[PDB]
Amino acid sequence: SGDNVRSSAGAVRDAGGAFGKREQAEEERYFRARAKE
Amino acid sequence: TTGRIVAVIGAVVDVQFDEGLPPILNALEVQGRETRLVLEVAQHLGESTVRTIAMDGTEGLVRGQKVLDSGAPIRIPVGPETLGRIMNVIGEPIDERGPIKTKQFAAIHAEAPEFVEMSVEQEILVTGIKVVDLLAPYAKGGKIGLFGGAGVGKTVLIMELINNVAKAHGGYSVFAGVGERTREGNDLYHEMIESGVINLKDATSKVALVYGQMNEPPGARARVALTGLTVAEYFRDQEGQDVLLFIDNIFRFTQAGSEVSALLGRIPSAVGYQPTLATDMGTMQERITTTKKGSITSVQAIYVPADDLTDPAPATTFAHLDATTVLSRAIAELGIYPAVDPLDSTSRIMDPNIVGSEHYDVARGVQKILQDYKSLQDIIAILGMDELSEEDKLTVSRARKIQRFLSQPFQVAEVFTGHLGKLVPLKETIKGFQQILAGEYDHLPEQAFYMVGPIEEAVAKADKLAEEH
Amino acid sequence: TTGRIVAVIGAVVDVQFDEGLPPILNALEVQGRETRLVLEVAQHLGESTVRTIAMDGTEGLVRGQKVLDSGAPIRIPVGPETLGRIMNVIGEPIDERGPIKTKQFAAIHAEAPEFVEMSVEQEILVTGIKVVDLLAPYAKGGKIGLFGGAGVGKTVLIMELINNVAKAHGGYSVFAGVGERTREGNDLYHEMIESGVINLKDATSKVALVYGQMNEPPGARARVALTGLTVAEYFRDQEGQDVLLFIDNIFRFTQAGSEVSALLGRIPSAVGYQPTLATDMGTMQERITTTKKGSITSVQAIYVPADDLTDPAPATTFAHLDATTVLSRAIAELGIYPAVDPLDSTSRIMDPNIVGSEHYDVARGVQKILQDYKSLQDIIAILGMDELSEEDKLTVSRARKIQRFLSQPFQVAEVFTGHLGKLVPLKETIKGFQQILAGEYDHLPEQAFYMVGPIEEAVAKADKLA
Amino acid sequence: TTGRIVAVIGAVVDVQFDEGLPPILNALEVQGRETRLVLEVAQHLGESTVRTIAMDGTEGLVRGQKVLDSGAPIRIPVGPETLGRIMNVIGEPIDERGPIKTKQFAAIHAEAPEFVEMSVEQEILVTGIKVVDLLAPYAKGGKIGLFGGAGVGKTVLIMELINNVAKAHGGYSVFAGVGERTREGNDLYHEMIESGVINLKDATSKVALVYGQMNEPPGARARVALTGLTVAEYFRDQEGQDVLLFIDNIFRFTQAGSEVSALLGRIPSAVGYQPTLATDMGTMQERITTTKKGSITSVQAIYVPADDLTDPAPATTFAHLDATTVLSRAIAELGIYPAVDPLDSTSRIMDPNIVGSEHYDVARGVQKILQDYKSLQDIIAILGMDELSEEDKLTVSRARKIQRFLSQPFQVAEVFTGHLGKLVPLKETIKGFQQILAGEYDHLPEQAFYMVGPIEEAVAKADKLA
Amino acid sequence: ATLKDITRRLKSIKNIQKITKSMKMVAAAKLCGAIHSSVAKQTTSEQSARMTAMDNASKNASEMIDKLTLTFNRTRQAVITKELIEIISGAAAL
Amino acid sequence: KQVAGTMKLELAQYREVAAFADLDAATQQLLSRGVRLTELLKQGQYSPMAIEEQVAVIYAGVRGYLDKLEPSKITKFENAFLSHVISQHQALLGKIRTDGKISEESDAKLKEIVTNFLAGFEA
Ligand SMILES: Nc1ncnc2c1ncn2[C@@H]1O[C@H](COP(=O)(O)OP(=O)(O)NP(=O)(O)O)[C@@H](O)[C@H]1O
Ligand SMILES: Nc1ncnc2c1ncn2[C@@H]1O[C@H](COP(=O)(O)OP(=O)(O)NP(=O)(O)O)[C@@H](O)[C@H]1O
Ligand SMILES: [Mg+2]
Ligand SMILES: [Mg+2]
Repeated sequence: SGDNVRSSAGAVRDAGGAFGKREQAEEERYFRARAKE
Repeated sequence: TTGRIVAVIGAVVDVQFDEGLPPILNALEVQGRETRLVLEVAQHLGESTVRTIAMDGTEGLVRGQKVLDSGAPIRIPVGPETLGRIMNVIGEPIDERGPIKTKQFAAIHAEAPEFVEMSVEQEILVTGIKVVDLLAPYAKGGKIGLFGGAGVGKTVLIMELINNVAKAHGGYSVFAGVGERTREGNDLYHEMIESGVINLKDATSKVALVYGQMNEPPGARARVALTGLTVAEYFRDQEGQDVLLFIDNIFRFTQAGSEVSALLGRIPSAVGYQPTLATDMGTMQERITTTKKGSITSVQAIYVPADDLTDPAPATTFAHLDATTVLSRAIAELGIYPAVDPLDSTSRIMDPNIVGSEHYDVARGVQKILQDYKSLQDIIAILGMDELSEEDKLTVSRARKIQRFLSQPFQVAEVFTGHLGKLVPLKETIKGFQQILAGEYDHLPEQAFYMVGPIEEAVAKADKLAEEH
Repeated sequence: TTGRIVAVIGAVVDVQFDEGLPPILNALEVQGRETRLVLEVAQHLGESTVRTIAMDGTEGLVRGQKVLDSGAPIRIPVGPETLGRIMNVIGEPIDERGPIKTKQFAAIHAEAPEFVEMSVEQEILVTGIKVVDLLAPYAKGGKIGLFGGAGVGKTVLIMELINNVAKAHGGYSVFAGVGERTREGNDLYHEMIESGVINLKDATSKVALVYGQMNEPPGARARVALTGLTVAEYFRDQEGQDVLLFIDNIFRFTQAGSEVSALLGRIPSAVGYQPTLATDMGTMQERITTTKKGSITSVQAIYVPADDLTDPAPATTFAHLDATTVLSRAIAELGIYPAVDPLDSTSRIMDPNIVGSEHYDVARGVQKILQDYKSLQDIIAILGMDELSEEDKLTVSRARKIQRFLSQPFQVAEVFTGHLGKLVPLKETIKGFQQILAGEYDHLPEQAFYMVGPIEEAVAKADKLA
Repeated sequence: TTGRIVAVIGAVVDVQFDEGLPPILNALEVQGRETRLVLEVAQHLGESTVRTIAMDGTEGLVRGQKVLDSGAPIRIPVGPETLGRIMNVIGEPIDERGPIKTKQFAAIHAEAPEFVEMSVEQEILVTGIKVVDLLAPYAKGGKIGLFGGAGVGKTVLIMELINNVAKAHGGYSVFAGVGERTREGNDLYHEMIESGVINLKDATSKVALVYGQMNEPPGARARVALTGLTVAEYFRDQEGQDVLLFIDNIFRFTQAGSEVSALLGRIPSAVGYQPTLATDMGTMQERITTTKKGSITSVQAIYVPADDLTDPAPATTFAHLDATTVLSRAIAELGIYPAVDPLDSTSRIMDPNIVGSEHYDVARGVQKILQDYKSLQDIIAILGMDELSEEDKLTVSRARKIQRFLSQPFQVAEVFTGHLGKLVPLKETIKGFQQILAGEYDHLPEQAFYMVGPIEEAVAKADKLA
Repeated sequence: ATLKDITRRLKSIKNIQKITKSMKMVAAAKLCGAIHSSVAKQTTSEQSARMTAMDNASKNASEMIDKLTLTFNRTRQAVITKELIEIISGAAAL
Repeated sequence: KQVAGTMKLELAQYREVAAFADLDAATQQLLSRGVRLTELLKQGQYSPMAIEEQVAVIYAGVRGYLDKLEPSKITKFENAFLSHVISQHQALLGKIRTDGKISEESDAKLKEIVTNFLAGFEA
């Protein structure tokens, strides 16, 4: 039962989405910063 | 002694003997055929008639046709001269390279090594696969099980295990094709010929081939597993030498038998499998093991119908393994290879007093953060990435990285990924995950850890990633 | 030669012959009986014994009873004098109007047209039903199947199709009642005599009726379809006319087959059915077809036991259809009639090169917005519609007006809808939807598109609502 | 007549009788064994051969071993001297207190009372236990489903009932341990002795024990419910009493049935149960009703498979129930005893035409106030129990007084509770709660109603505690 | 229907159900329906709405679970029934 | 293989973005190729394309040159375009096949056509 949501569809694509979207910008957000450092 | 065929229904043929009745498990030669046709005595129906499963097609048999009892079970050629040669189910050579002039033949049927014969030694076997060696390490001379639904990576994974461990093996290795694709047999053969693990001009060949693929009637697929096992048996005993045994899909040993059960007159059991499913698998597995005479490092590929691990066939196969690497469509689907499940792959030596405390803690540390991350999969499935305390959303961010760092390019999978297969040393693997769990690389983007070798390339790639932006 | 019954189990009767063994399909007549009792030879058991199937009850039979070999399968009357009459499995009239004096007779068993007799002509058959007309048009000379669960809409639809199509039809029709409600034949019969498609005085009748309702034993219900089928074949071939063949529930033909298969000594297939479900069915459906010699527009009502479309029966029926109209209880329960599934009904005629690109482009517009609304139903049930984008809400809204605009009041159902029947033209249906999609009516309330004919009546009803 | 065992396949045995053949259900005695091995007839295979189900192991049996036809089915000792004693499946005492000296004997297989022997009056069997008698009355001659695992007051409610019914109805009780665990069977025996219901000295025992241990074969475990049934029948047809029959785990009776069925090679019905499910349940359940002479009410503990109420077993069992006593840990924790759920336990007889309009409106009022209070729980905790209108503050209070007044000290608890048990007459309970609902006792503290008997002890307990 | 799938949606919706009920309380203590919706297109309220929203959401999931479980058992019974008939057809074919 | 480069995972990776569809311009882009390529993949029956014709159009999409076009317009465009290459530029296609490869001069002559043709199309 740990991650049943994700082990399906409807709300999974969402969790999948928000997820990737987040870490998507974040990383770019972290990306240029790498340059700074 | 000569017998006559009295009934032919599929792979099941009835032969009646007037003289003497051959004992069960005895091989019978069907006379009058342009290709040796072996019939294995399966039962004694009574009234001097035995029932047998054909080791080939029955297309053409005639009621009354003669059948010569060879006196014993299927005996095949064993010994060093098999190395480099592709063998049949009944010992026939199928490489068109002529006969296999062997000086000894063993019966593919034999008793399993006694209990007093068991070995209790366990030495981790390093494979270069981070996930494997991290979470569920294989062990020297142990029984390795590779589970997986259709096309998730059983065949590619077992291939990597041969390109990694077999090529650098100081000894012989047996490979048995059990009801798979003949095309894969081609691939493996010519690819072993390239790497030089097989030599066609001399005697340096270090792997023996046994095949009985899909195009083959069940009867054959129902015994080849035992054939290949016999060849590796000789290498384990008559030498003691280290032997590696690769069987691509032992599941075809149980389906084979599931395809002839009824015709052997057997009420079907749960899920249609044979009632004898677990014990047939038992008198078959127990034979594939390390004794005090020598050691077998077996790697079996196990199919999982419709992806259901609870299916009788696979669920009965687990206890026969000392290390299991489970593949997951879900994981493969997230483009992570090998598609190994971190939460369902286990190993007997995964003990702190065998791999040390450092190795163990990190492994469980990986598994835990990955289980916690599954718990947040739900919570964030309705809320979004902006509700988790800075503490939780932090682990989510590490889960992703640890998840991605478990993936790894295979030398054998170049043609697929398009990248250069890497090979990771154990220590570099622990360090690798020890540091990520530490929080060190929380400033690096996840993608930096996806498909790489040691933890370094990660930073390096991460850099190549910073400059490109 | 004389045959004798050696065993009786329900509707399977083993008859042993001492001389001259009747071939398979041959129709045997049981002797010593009040009314004609036919047995159909199904197999040769060996030992000069044949296993047959009764076309009527087998009560009263006694082992040793004599059975005669007619020397031919079940032959029924075919020809113009069948029109306006009602006949049973074995062609006997059951309308209390005396013998049916036809010249020719025909075996109810025959081989299907050969591959060289096949027709490839596709030409829509507009029905006045927006959902069918729109998404899965029926084809003249085509095989239309109407799947539906217990009480969902098959009958009413077949009736409407007889109203909107049969009447404006220039030719002969054949209605085959198979395993359904007898009082329905009663209904049909009297509705036809009214409208006049059946005439009991002048010989102008245009409908031939074959019946073997749910009151009949398995052997009958298992062959009635072939009878109605055979009566349709005469009109098609031996007269070269455009023949309409309605069959209310061909599923009964299969169901029946299962009851007897049991008794025939056949190991059962999946779900208890007979092994021969597929073939048995094929050898029949294949005869229900248009050839080069003539046409047959067949409309078959198909029962879905336990509302399970995967059931071997219906499942196996789709491949035999040129057009499918799938009815849904969930849709019916939302009060949408006809409960046609916009996303599970198909037509080989839904091809732009055939119905035009304007028609095809709208059809796909509708199946796209509904499809997209359907994929949102997961979110709507848990987080309501406040969690949907502005874009989403828009489709949801248009889907709901499209769903409702898909309903329609049929004449044959006025009593349950409380609305006067409606017959919508094709262009009017294309138009009505092109508009709802283009957002042209995004200002009208849902309830305005529900149970109406053209789009114009969607607007009228809107004002009334104010 | 003597037979010879010709077939033994597990708990199934086929015996051949050369001359006189023993009818179905007739017990046969195996000859040549230490203990007694009974074989109950089940089928007449033909060829003077009969098939049977053994009531105990079949190891040792040999083909040819002699077997004796006992002339009738399994007969057991019936009458007063069975009370306090623990009887085996076939009638043998297993409490080692020697023989069961009875002058009477009866067959475990007896047709249910005929239609005329039926009671047409719906009377309520007063238990003296408030919740039961007020919210889910036990239909006299009716079956009641006892819901609740273990550690919820089951063994206490069972005996108390034994006590009450004895004190207020003179009828005895029998306990049929169907598929009991030898361990709990032992525990129950002594727990009863130390409770008074059983006396190993003076004939004051109110219950007869009958056991069907799990280690006992499916044949054995299937008949016990009947053995114990036959025992109870004596006290109803012979002493005109209103007996009480306890079947702990009616489920394991059912299951016992399927196993017999399978062993006999019969084809299972849906979900693997026996085809005979309903009849196996019919023949037995129907022997429990009110007869002109007296009546037998039975409390049968029920196990819902996979928590699925629709599973055949229970669903076949719910056809025979008139009430359900639901025990709840949630209730047991709050210290409320008996832990009978006042809202999940129910009765068919809880109808005006049956329990009187008065009694009805009271039970209903209590059910609705609890329902009202159970909802409030949210608001009370979150929105704070400070903004509760007058009508909202009384409900919670009264409900609590009711809820606790639903607790009752059992006479069988005296041994440990150190508190005189109470047996409340139906009259006292109705008025008690009838008033509480009015508000007549709102000027009293909660603990006043907790653990008491008639409403009187509520006020008396209130003053003392001030 | 498939036991594997139903079991997946039940777990998944039982989870959602738990999380939504938890949010209803937090809200109570303190997505908010069509609150942010209205003002944009044009606290007390905010929390009000959030309480309400999760509430309904909580019920809507339970009513969904209640329906999946029935389908669970129906389908659970069916699978057993199927497995058995298969088991016997083979035996009666011997 | 060239233009089909890594469009596949990219498309399947567009699906990852498909669950959303105030998007950030960036991801709005991942969701911008996938919606474009998709239309470019749709096709008519009984009218197969030479592997060279397919590369020509797939090229127009994969090289981002149609990212600022209205999806629903893509299909109408493939038609016009193709009929153009197949008409005026027989030789261009004539190469790509012969060398089954997009050479430098061919990657250029194609960027020349899609971008200008496309614009004349969005006139
Ligand atoms: N390590 C890998 N890297 C990339 N792709 C992989 C990898 N392993 C498997 N695949 C992909 O999955 C495909 C086939 O997997 P394969 O190893 O043959 O599966 P399998 O488990 O043997 N399936 P099967 O035996 O048919 O049930 C390959 O063609 C690849 O596309
Ligand atoms: N077009 C319709 N308009 C209104 N109500 C309809 C319509 N179609 C079906 N119904 C309703 O559903 C009922 C019965 O439908 P009916 O035509 O008999 O279904 P069926 O498919 O023939 N089912 P059955 O023969 O029992 O398997 C009618 O009484 C109506 O209430
Ligand atoms: Mg493979
Ligand atoms: Mg109907």
